[PDB]
Amino acid sequence: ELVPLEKSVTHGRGSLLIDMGLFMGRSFRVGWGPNWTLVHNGSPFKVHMEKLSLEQKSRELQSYLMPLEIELKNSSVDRSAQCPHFKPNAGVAAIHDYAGWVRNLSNEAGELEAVVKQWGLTWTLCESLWGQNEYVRNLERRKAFSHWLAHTAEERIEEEVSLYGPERHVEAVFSFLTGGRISDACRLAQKSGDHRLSLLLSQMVGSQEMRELISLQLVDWNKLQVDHYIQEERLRVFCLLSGTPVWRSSDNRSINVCSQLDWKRTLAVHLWYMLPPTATIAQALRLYERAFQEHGEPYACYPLPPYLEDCSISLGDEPSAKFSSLQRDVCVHLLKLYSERQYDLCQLLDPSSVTPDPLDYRLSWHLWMVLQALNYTHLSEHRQGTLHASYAAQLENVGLWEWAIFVLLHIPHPHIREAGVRELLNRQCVVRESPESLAKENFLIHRLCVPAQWVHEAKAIRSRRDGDRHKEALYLLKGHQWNPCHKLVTRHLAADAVINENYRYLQSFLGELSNPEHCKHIQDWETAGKVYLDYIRVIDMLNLIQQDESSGCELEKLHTKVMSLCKWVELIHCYTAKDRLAQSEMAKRVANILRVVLSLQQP
Amino acid sequence: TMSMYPDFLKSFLEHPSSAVFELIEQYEATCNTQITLLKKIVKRVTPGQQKFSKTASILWLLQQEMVTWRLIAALYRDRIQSALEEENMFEIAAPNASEKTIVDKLFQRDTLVRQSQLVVDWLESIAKDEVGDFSDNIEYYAKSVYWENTLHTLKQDPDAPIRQKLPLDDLDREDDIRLLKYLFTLIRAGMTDEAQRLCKRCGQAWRAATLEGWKYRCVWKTCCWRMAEDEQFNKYERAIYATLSGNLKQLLPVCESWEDTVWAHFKVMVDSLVEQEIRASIISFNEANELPREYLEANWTLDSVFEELQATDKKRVLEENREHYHIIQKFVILADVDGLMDEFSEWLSNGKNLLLGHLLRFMTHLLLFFRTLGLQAKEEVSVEVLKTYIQRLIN
Amino acid sequence: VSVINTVDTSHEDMIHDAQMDYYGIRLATCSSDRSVKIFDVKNGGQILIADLRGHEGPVWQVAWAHPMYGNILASCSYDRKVIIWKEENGTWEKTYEYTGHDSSVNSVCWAPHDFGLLLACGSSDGAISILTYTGDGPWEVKKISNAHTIGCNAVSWAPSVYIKRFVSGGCDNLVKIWREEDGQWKEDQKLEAHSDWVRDVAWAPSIGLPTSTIASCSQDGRVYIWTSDDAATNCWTPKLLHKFNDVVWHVSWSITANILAVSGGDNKVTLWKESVDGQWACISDVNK
Amino acid sequence: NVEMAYARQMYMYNEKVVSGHLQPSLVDLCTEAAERLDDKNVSDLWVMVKQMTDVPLIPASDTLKSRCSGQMQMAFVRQALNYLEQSYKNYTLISVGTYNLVRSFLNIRLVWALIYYCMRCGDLMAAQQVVNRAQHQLGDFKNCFQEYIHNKDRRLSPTTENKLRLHYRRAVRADPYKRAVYCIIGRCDVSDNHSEVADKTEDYLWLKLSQVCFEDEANSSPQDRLTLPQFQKQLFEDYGESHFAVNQQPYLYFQVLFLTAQFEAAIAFLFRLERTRCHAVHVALALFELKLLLKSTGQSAQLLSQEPGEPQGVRRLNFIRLLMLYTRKFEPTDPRE
Repeated sequence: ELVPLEKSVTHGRGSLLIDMGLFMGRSFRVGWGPNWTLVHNGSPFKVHMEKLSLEQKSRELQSYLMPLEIELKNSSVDRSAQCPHFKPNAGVAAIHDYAGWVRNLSNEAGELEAVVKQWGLTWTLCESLWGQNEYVRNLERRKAFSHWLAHTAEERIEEEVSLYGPERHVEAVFSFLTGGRISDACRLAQKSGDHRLSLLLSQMVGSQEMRELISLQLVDWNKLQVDHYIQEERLRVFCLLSGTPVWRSSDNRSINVCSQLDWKRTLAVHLWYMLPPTATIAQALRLYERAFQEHGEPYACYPLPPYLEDCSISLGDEPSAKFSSLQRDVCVHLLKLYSERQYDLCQLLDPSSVTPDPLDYRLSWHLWMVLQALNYTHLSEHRQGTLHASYAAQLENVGLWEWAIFVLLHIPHPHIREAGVRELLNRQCVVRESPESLAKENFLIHRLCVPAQWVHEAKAIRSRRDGDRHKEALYLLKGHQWNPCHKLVTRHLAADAVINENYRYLQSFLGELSNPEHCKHIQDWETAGKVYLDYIRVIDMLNLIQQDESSGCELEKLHTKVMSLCKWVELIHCYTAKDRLAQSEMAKRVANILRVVLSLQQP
Repeated sequence: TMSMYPDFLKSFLEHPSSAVFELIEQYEATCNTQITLLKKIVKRVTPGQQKFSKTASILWLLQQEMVTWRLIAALYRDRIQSALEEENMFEIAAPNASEKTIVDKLFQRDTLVRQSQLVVDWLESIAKDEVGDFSDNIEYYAKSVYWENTLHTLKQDPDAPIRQKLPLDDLDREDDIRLLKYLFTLIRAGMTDEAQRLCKRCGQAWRAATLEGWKYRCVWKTCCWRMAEDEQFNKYERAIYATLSGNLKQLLPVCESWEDTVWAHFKVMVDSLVEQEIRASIISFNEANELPREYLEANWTLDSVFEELQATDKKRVLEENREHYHIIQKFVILADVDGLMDEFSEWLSNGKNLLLGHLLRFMTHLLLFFRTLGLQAKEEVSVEVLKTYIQRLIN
Repeated sequence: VSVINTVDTSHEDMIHDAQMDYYGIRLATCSSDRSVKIFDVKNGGQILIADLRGHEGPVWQVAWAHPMYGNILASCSYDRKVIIWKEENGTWEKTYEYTGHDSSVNSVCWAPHDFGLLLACGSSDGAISILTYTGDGPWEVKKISNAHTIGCNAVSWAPSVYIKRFVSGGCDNLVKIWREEDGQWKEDQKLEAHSDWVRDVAWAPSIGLPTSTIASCSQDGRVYIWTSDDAATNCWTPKLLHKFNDVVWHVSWSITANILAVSGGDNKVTLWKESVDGQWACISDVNK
Repeated sequence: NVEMAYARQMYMYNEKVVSGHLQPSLVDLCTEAAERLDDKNVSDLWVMVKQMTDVPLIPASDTLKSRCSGQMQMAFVRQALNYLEQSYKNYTLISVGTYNLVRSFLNIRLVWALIYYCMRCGDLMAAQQVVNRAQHQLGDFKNCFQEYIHNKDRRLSPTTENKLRLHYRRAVRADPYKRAVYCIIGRCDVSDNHSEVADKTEDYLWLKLSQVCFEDEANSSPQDRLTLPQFQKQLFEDYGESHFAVNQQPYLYFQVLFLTAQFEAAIAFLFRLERTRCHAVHVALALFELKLLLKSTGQSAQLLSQEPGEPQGVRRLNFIRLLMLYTRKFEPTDPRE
């Protein structure tokens, strides 16, 4: 075993500069390889090697499948250049497509992870704003957002109420009010008797002024030094309907109504109770923001990611110096972008915001696609490329194919994109054709428009490094290679076929390379190619013509050709032993044929 | 600058008062002045160098028009201008007539070969050269003598290292690399006495020696071929020797343009026909062809020279081949030019040559010279080309 | 994270470096026992296929070449000899032995297949030799003398984007980028930030990115990230990753997602990935 | 995109300017969007803009004359040299406190070294510290440095500067730091770039600025004096951009011109820079709103037109044609812009 810990003498001589390198040989760093494979060092004691991949909840194939399929169904192909350019369709109700997918998931998502609910929340908020009479439109958006807020808190509110046991107007009523469901809240308030609310459901009208008069009465009571010996937080709840989020009373008590509420509910309360029934979302957002930014107490709660909430950083005497490094949930930034065009898209699109690990990028990528489709492209080319690459890498880590190809193809740079996809193909392509491989190839060719010639070129690279001649040559056939193919066949296949009497194959290959342009470009084409072609053709024609009444013109042609063939057999160059044998065989055969031809002509 | 129509029109017009000779003269002069004015203002920045490269490539169209002009002019003048008329006096010879006179007979005799020789002459006339006093070619390799660094090390001809392997020194090795680069440049350009002036003012024993002969001789050439075949000599020098021998190395011939490798293959055809010519004119001795096969006595014909020069090492069609102005001058030299005129006129009609702002007017002026000097190209092609050019230039 | 087959190298000393092939079917390994061993790890089975002993001193680095040129394996060494092995019909033989160096050759890195079959050799004599196989004939050698004042520790080529460029780091505290201009290798840039000897420099295989990234580990421990947004501008900006207390040895980028693997003298490998905002964050700590 | 960030900046600035509230900060707003937007070119260039242009104004109804009154050059050199020293020391903290970073940096490249480190970190205090440290054998250099630190613009006595000139001509002509200090302080070796320590282009230019004598001292010898016309002329015409490496000049030569006060020249070059169209527009608009751009009369005329009778070389650029072309870019979607 390597010595446990000798780090003194050898360290002093390790700082020596005569051969610091030789003294620093003990070192090692072998990093990566294809598909994130990690090589490393460390009963024999030597070196070990283990894989490396994204193992966090590594079993979700179906989801990948569904949204990826939806994306392809919504994308357009532009084959203007050699490398196609896929572009998303501009705002084709993609947000609706995503919500449907989330609902389909919800059928069997009762027993899934927490990331599912995070994503659901994110997408539905995106829908309630940017989903897409100005006043009427704003009011409808407000109603939808209210529905979302109520729905997302519904479960929590129901759990809380069950815990209350005998209800208390101090807490029970607070929870009901912030979570809506006023129709059931009235049933809960029957202990004292309250049906003016039924009278309200009948005519939803003048609520503003009613509540304002209630507030006036309350503030009169407050200034009159009364309304003090009543229940402590009953007064807290009265201040809520009044419209004061923080009340400093005569006893110097800081009555914070906004306390015990998570950031979302705090903003919601500001929208309905504190602000008038006719208001714009932006103003409310800004007010809430200033609320936790102090004035004067910070009565609102900081927008925290759903996973970082547990341990709100201990703001011991210095809260601000930490807030300037803490992230905020995607929803806030979505609202800000919905209002104005001055914000860092990069912060908004950070994997950590939704899921702690920095390796999951599905949501981020789909959100970037939606943002591109909403005419919001402030993102720099560098970051776009980085995102695409990381997503493709995650895909490859699991083991995906054409979808990573499509992600690569959204990069708006022709050469770079093409090279990337080519490299990807070469590394993953398998020479052994399988049902799955064939399916993938068909997909690529019939959906993403790629060539089978490129597929065969990939196969030929593999079958050249360590592969066999047969497969290499087959793949080169359809790969439109002239010089290399020519060389290959002349050296090995040719003589083998001569001695195995298989010329039909040799001839197909050689004639496909004899076409006007091909023959022009192929080097040494004239020499060897012509030689072999002539041999085969001469045999065949001799046989046929002898049987077919020996046509004289064809006989003359054969004579000319055989003379030319003699002229070339002598010039055959020898580099190997097979060349000699083949040469001799050909010479013998041609001499016999020549004799037969002379016999059938002159005599 | 946009008025490149006016100069061509004024030349064809004053030549419509004048001869064909001054016509082609003014055409080449105009193309030259045009490219030169183009390169007048081409300013580069580290990035701006890329745009200036695009501009020099664009003006390289005017460059190729200038080259096609000079080539077509000299070739047509040799074809049609009376300079082909003389007695068989240069082709008179006897048994005691020297190889000089046998070569004179070949030179007055062979039309195709002499045309190929003029072709090589054009290859050399269009010369790209590294400067003497401004390039490390010899401006830095102007030492008192060659291998002065090696000599100093030893203290502390090409026969020398060929015999003794390891000794050589790297400073002089690099100096010789740059020198031989200069020499391949200058001689493949054909500035032979200037290359000799270099070999002398530097004093490179092997350079002067290997290249001092004024003109058996077959033995000498076979010997040169064998020495080029030998190892251990520099890249450009190896190519220089193989070429002056009648064989091809690759080291510097790795850097042969379509026209440079054309010079190579045409010189190969001409040298092979020259050797077969002397062999027929048996004047040369038997022991002179000491290594018969190691020299290629047989010649390639013009069409095969062109096919080989066009076929790219990637088993492809050459880019300089697919270029048109080069292809145009090529058909003009190869004398398969009326076919190409028909190809371009039908190209306009099938959807080719349309986009190019020059190629139309180029075809116009070229057919103008061709026909007006001699009635070869037909008036049908003439009218189609002239009318398309007329509509374009009217616009 | 998951543990696959653990190989038994049957070695006698510390394996200084390793490197897998293009398709991940083989693993070369080099030790201080003057022996480069080839391992065929396929479907979880450790099989020693070849043992190549041709060096007089310790072997420092091993580099596999692109598949199209065959199974070419380079191995540098202390004995000033760069030995290029080649596999023909299952048999490994020495095809070329470049002995033109005055001190230990420390690093070998092949060029991208687009450029050709070029190999760069960095030696402790402060010289980089570029070997070039033209297909026919021998190897053309272009030696860049006095590249580094003290010595050269590591070389790495740039991804093909064709301008042939490669980055080299030396014991003179300077990271230098080289560029082939007019057929001659000329010094392009001098990046200065380290206060001590540069141990290893590796150019990121940038995928789909306009920016070019290079990582450099050093003796003092500071790992710097050099980035140039535009190749033309050649303005390189460094960014400190983390100052490790112990000497960092080598750095390696992942082919697909650009994740830097850093190894220090503390016998641990720390993986670093850049976030969208820009800050580099460690994702895992794989100790020996 | 980045156009859109600059856009939101513009819309906010315009709404504030219209509603008449307290002045919005174009310069800091650009630098701040750059703080957020992870474009190191944006961050460095906008911080450089604010940090070289954050000098005292002087409207005085004279734009070019106020920008060319020698005190404008003095304040320019102040902000520029201090920012350069600060960036050098903020890089030095990598080789690393201040003196520790400076020494470890003398080793990153590998008492005059410590005093030169104080010069390049902007610390006359550390300079005087190392001064009183090595005042044993150097003598009157401590006193000349003390007078330099007592005169706020680092302006030596004329007799002292003549003494420094003759001194560097006598002895330091063959210690490079001593030669550099004596020459830049006594306005000596003005022709000599002192390439022994001059390894940076901007540092060399700041040494020439420290060599620049701005006054009409008819008793100042002919060649050991640097005038602004000579310096800027050799810098713009004679130095050229193809020498200053137009590659890195997207951050470098524009910077040299904007710090040597070739305002419309830097604006022209960075307007020719594609990725710097909106940037050049923003910088030039900031300056012209400060009334700092000397404008040209004819709009159709070339981007830079020189008036007849104008101080030879002072560049007048058509802001009309410039911003008109810059708005013809995004006119097709953002007529709001």
